[PDB]
Amino acid sequence: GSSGSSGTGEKPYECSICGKSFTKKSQLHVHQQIHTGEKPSGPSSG
Ligand SMILES: [Zn+2]
Repeated sequence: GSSGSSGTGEKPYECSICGKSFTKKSQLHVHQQIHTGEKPSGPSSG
């Protein structure tokens, strides 16, 4: 978070991966795609 305009009511749809926000659910759905690369898992499970 940040110290400034806290406690306002950011868009109803806010990404958790990056932290972006979207006023249209759909937008978020498609956006999430952008996060189809970086993975928390290092080694490829067998
Ligand atoms: Zn995101």
